[PDB]
Amino acid sequence: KFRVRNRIKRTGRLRLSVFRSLKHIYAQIIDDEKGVTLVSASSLALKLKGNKTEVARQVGRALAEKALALGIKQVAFDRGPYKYHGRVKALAEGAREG
Amino acid sequence: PLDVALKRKYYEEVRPELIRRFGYQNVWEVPRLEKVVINQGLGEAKEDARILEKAAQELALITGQKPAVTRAKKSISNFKLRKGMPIGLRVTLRRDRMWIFLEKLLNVALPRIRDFRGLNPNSFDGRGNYNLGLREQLIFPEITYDMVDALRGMDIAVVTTAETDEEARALLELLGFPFRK
Amino acid sequence: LLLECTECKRRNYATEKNKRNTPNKLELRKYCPWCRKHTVHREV
Amino acid sequence: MLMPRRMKYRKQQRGRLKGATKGGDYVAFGDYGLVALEPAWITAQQIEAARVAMVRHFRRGGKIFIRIFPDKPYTKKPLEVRMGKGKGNVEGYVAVVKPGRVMFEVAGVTEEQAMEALRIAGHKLPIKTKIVRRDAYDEAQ
Amino acid sequence: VPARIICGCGNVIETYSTKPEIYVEVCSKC
RNA sequence: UCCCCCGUGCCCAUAGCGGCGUGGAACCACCCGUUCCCAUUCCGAACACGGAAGUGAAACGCGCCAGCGCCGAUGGUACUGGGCGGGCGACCGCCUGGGAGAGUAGGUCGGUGCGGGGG
RNA sequence: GGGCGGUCGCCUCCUAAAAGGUAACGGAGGCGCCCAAAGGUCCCCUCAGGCGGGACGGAAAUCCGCCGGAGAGCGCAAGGGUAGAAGGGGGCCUGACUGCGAGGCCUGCAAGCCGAGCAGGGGCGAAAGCCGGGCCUAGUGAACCGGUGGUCCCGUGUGGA
RNA sequence: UGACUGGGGCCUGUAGAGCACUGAUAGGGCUAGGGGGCCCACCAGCCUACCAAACCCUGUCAAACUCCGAAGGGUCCCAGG
RNA sequence: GCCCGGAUAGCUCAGUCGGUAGAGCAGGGGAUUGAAAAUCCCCGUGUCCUUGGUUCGAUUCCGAGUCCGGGCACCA
Repeated sequence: KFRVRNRIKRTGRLRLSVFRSLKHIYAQIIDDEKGVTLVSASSLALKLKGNKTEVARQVGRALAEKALALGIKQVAFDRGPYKYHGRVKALAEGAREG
Repeated sequence: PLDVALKRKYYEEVRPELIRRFGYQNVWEVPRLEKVVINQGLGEAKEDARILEKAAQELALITGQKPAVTRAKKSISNFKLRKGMPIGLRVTLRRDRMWIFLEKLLNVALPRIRDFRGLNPNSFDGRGNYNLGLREQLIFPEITYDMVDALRGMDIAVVTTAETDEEARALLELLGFPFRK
Repeated sequence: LLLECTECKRRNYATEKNKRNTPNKLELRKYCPWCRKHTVHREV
Repeated sequence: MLMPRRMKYRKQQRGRLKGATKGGDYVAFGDYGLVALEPAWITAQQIEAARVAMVRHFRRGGKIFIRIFPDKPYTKKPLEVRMGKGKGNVEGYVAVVKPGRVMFEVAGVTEEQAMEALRIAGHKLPIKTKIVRRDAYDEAQ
Repeated sequence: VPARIICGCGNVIETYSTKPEIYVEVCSKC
């Protein structure tokens, strides 16, 4: 298996989860303990382009505008099998830094 | 180098003959080749200063791909070496490179095998996929007669998507695998 | 083996342990001093 | 004699004898059995004298089942020594037997000879015995 | 690179390897 | 409100192994490539990137099944806080509050939050 | 009884009667080291066994395919713990920091242990963050008297010695 | 605020029991090796109320074994006292 | 801890008061005799520990590192 679950290395609140599918890319801001999503956005499942990495940034900036609107400032970055590369949401706005 | 005889003359001959011979439902339900992996092994990390990636590049000629060194785990104090630091020598061939090797192997190698009569029939003996080994390195075409310090052998293993060793026994004899049934 | 570590070009010590045969000779390693903040330190 | 061929440790503690048997209390192997009334440690040389007697009596006979094992070691200090200086040497092996344990069994012999051979055994044993048949010993479901 | 094998039994097989000039005494034709 | 699929938590096997049916419009995966970012002790196998000719074969989702696995009473005992006996002693019995483990009847191929896409 | 013999500090398990503690010249083992990578961090990877199948090849040299939640591994004793890593592989490193330390475990004394957090100046990471040696529990010795290297201190009328 | 007692919440591995782990175990089944008869040394072949692994069935044992496990005991809160 | 000597052929050791690398023994080929020895001819063999430097170059001469060998003290 890809056990992975570095996501287990989350202490000090507010998780920005990312999902990379062969066609698409999705993301939801989660408050655990409660067990509840607060904010979201997706790839063409949000109605959008047919590219890849360009599309990523777009969904990113999307998530940003919506979150700050609710009063949410800072978080922590995910993707389980990340390998932080390519399809990155290197977006302004959200205060999770980097 | 993008399409060879075994490549072509698999899709345009051997492919359909098996959907007939066995009646499949899917292009994926038919047997394919996955992979061919050769291993030398030897055991010559001894005295007299032992180089022998010297003999890992002469293996890289015949195959075209450069091999990785494989190391040791236990310790045969009975017949020398231990720990790690050793000799075993290996390479994994997938597609194109795969057929190119098999190509010359079937056309030129097994023919060159001093006596020969055909490969052994049941080195599948059940578990799908097949295995054979060799004594000589010079039954190969691209390797010369005057560049040998010392002849040596290898263990060729050929993998398949097919479950039973019927489905496989077919697929290989059809691409030209000479059998001493 | 017992060992002491000097702030190249002044005072200071830190003090550790080398293994002579096993990786040793000319031990050098980067460290902080109260004297002039970091600083590269050698054996003695 | 009749001892274990391997043990984690060579000597062990003494321990008390609570009532009951916990298990071993229904016949389950042969036709006639021998059950215990008093608690005791039963030595190997007793079990043997009991075994050989059984067979002795009905020569060329049935089958005997020795449903107990001398798994426990016996310590004893050399003669005329004082106390302390650590535990004794191991001088033999015994089996813990409490009220209700079925110790022995025979099968495939005349009720006549069973009754008899079992009675002789009790004369080899340091406790009170009783003989038994094949009644409601049916722990099936 | 692409290559030609030249048998002592006349025949010419056309595959690839490295070094294209190959004298072989006998392929799968005897 | 009612279905289906994709993410993500709580329950901690009554969710598990193995069998047998299904599902591709949409999701998802496999698939097409290796120029490009990025990869291999050798391998685009894996990570990774650009694609959409094909397939639900593999993987995954959804059912149905009790062979193995898992859960499991009710009764009745074992043992026992406290009180009191019998015996000369290994040990055995009463009274009052507590009460197993094995084994039996039986139960199980899950339940349940938050958010997305589709009718 | 005393001698002859054995022992004298420290760690692990049992004796120990389901908190802690608990004796005997009661049963059974280990320590008086090691690591310049066996340490920090970031990114990867998963065992032992078993049955197939393969030139030299044993009964596991290395190769391939199924099955196998841990029985392998973690420098060395045993115990606890551990693959949702503490285990195996690489890249950059030196936090095997300085100045402190709220609050507790343990306890006759004196010792032994765990430690969040602030300041300084750093390492690895995109970030979240993690780092004040080592999966953990043995590898140890009060004061006294001296040795070496430094520094605000004292310096027998004053300066220095 | 005490001893002691009532009502709650944690913590625990004994008595008892059990065989999943470590070891021990009697009998039968199934079945590697080895002994030995049939027999040929060109190496095979068949049998054996022999000794016998691993595995399964029945039956059990253990301070330094535990899938399980009481009564009680420890502690904290609220009361009586 | 402090003060002296030393490393060169397989072994054990002699050297220019800077320009040469040499002995004995062992090992090896032959002469030899009743056997075993003792005679007698004949050859093999080097990073002079060691890195630096003086110097026209250095085995030697000097800084330094390393290990083997002596000598004399201290121990709370």
